Amino acid sequence: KTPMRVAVTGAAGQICYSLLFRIANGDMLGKDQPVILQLLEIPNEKAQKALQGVMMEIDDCAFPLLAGMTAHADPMTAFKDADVALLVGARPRGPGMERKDLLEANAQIFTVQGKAIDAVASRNIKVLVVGNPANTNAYIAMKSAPSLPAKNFTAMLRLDHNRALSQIAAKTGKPVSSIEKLFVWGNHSPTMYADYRYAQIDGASVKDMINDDAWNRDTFLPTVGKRGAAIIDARGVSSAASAANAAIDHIHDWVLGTAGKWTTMGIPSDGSYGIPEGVIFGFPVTTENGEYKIVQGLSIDAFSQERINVTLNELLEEQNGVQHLLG
Amino acid sequence: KTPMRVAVTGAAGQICYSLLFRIANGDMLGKDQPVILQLLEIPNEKAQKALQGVMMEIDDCAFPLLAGMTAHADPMTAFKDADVALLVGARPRGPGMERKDLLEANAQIFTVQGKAIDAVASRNIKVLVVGNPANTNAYIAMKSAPSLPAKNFTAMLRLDHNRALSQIAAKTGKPVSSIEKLFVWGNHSPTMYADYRYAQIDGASVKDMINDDAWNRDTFLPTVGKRGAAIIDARGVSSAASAANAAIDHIHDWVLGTAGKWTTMGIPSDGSYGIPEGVIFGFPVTTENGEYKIVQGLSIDAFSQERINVTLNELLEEQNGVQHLLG
Ligand SMILES: NC(=O)c1ccc[n+]([C@@H]2O[C@H](COP(=O)([O-])OP(=O)(O)OC[C@H]3O[C@@H](n4cnc5c(N)ncnc54)[C@H](O)[C@@H]3O)[C@@H](O)[C@H]2O)c1
Ligand SMILES: NC(=O)c1ccc[n+]([C@@H]2O[C@H](COP(=O)([O-])OP(=O)(O)OC[C@H]3O[C@@H](n4cnc5c(N)ncnc54)[C@H](O)[C@@H]3O)[C@@H](O)[C@H]2O)c1
Ligand SMILES: O=C([O-])CC(=O)C(=O)O
Ligand SMILES: O=C([O-])CC(=O)C(=O)O
Repeated sequence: KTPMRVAVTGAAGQICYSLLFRIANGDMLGKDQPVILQLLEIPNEKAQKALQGVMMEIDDCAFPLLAGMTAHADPMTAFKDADVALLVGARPRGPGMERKDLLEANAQIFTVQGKAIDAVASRNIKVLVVGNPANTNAYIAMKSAPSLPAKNFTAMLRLDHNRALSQIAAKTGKPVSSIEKLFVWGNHSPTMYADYRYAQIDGASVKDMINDDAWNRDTFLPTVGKRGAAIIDARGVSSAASAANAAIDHIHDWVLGTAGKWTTMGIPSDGSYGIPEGVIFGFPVTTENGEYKIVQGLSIDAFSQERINVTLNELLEEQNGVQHLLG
Repeated sequence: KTPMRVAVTGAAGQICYSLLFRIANGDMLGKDQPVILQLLEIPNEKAQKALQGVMMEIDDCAFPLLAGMTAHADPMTAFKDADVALLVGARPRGPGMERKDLLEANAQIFTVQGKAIDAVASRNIKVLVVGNPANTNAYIAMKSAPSLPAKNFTAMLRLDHNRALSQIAAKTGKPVSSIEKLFVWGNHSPTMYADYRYAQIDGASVKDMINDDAWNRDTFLPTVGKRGAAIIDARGVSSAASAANAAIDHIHDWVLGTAGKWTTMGIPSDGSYGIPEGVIFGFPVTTENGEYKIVQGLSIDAFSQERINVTLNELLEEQNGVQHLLG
């Protein structure tokens, strides 16, 4: 059938090296769906060269679903008629880079990329921001694309979700495949809040199996929250492969549906749970018909609104600092 | 169903970083087949640490097919009850390493690993050697495992096959998915011989479409033959991702079958095409019922036996140098 055009940023980087071959393999949009990859890297020769080699490798796999693949240096061309956009490329916080130097640098990447998507991408393109700071970058891009619907601008909280999903199965000794209703609120940061209060394994309450809140506050939350750094402790390098799986999961679920299951998505707030509007935020959502839907009525206890507080604040902080680039 | 136990070597390395997540995802043995990964790395702390991080990442993907995963430092334990073994780890030819220093180093890895598979693996384990020199390493291992059937010891020629598969679709402008009957003879080296004389696209003769033998001898063969190095020219690093796909393809096809299609496998010679017995060699094969079968009757013209000559000789050379380790 009609192949979709998938534009992916930072194509020559680590996440993409794991991400690109599974997209081409059909992991992200189904096995009966051909794809046209439109890759974007910075215009530097060493980046583009590397981007050339990666393309040579993708071909060397003989993927029957790959109906096309082009390399770009301009977002304006890489975003042309894109149905989906994975914004993985972002400016790393180098030596001397204060939090403010990061937000300012990345803001300028995302207003530009956001205006290009706004201009040439599909009128209902699904955007997903992986490059950090994910949530604030998805917001910038979203604000920079007034012709596109805000809800199409999401941020990946699915890595934190799959990591909380991993910790629980480990603790419960239960298959990770059977964990129902787990989710994550807020920012994709250690400040995130993995909420296990509603999760169930075989209908049984996960919270009640563990039957230990000290584990929750002291072990589950900090482990998930700092898992990324633990990967760097072991591997010496970031978590490319798992982040790339999360993005596959995010788009796959968003597009193909969760059939009732709850999942996590950094989406623009509609004011639910008291979260200010237009704030890209981790929310438990169910997907269907190509769209998400926030899970409502969840009881937010003292411990939770407190954690939801710290994560929203950090986000509000980041929004404040990138406002001046959104003139 | 009954999960198979997949032992994979060099787990903390590059090929594996791309390989492991697709095995767990079910790309290699089917989506209804759970797997138990049994990972092996050298006993060094930095290797094992890295191997720990990779395992943390595999969990962070919440793969429903992954019924288990353990890290090892001993082949004797990593090979326990293994149904399939991907021998990806091998000693790199470092500075000052003459061809002889390589074969001697790698020989000593494969006799040891070959005796351990021989001892604790399944009585009909499928072995596949990715670590270079692939063919000669698969031979060493095979010879070191007299209790197991020789035919179970293969070497990956599927990367050269998928690269020849890529070059042809590129030249013909035809989908790589439609190229029938292409194959590769000999050693996994630039000395390999991609044979397009029998390939067909929609029943049509590929050779006759190109209608240019100078392209064959001067462009197709050298490009495929030196594609690996071209990847290092562009990327700055080896071809991890595509090699990892090839291994998925090799095992997948070997196990699930090619349904009539021809593919390439470095297998122990039975004397077909005049190739000496027990010589791991690229041969066009069709798979079924869990086993391969050499394509017979292919006409071997002057140009071909000549190329088949250079590749067998190189292999015979490598065999000669590793004999003294096979006491
Ligand atoms: N979302 C998550 O859960 C999560 C998890 C881990 C890491 N990360 C983030 O993912 C991003 C990428 O990390 P990586 O390890 O893959 O990085 P990497 O350095 O290997 O790749 C980043 C790539 O993006 C490119 N790039 C830079 N500016 C670009 C631009 N203006 N336009 C197009 N491409 C651009 C770079 O040249 C680079 O190759 C980072 O911001 C990283 O911190 C996010
Ligand atoms: N078969 C092919 O078509 C093909 C293609 C490209 C590269 N290669 C080869 O693949 C092999 C691996 O390459 P890579 O880029 O993934 O390498 P890498 O260096 O990233 O990984 C090799 C890993 O194997 C481990 N190892 C070493 N000795 C081992 C042993 N004795 N037991 C268990 N593990 C051991 C190392 O610690 C290392 O982490 C190399 O020999 C390479 O040249 C083969
Ligand atoms: O996911 C990562 O690599 C980093 C991250 O957000 C964490 O540990 O909070
Ligand atoms: O596959 C590789 O990376 C190297 C190789 O065999 C080649 O170019 O011959």
